[PDB]
Amino acid sequence: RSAFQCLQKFQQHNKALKRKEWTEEEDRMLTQLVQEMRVGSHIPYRRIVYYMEG
DNA sequence: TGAAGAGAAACCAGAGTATACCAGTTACTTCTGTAACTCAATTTTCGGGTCCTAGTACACTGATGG
Repeated sequence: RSAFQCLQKFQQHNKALKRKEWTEEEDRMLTQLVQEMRVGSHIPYRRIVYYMEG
């Protein structure tokens, strides 16, 4: 196998990749981010994520 | 009085003979390039579109299950 394939399978079957549980600090971060990058009813979550960690 | 040849009327292949193609070459032309202006016809080439089928991202929906 390649190192890339092994890492790829590990990630695609990892469980600590995402955080899977919300914290109040993370909620404040999400709210501050959404209020900054809304343009209306348009909330680009793919642009928002890249400031949310995990 | 037959014998060993003498003569005679048939076939039969073959060697010149007769064709039968089949190349073997001498002049005698055109056709190049360059130049030029002309104009139209035609081609090439060339950057960009154009349409189309097939995925792709992405926010949301709609359950779903523990």
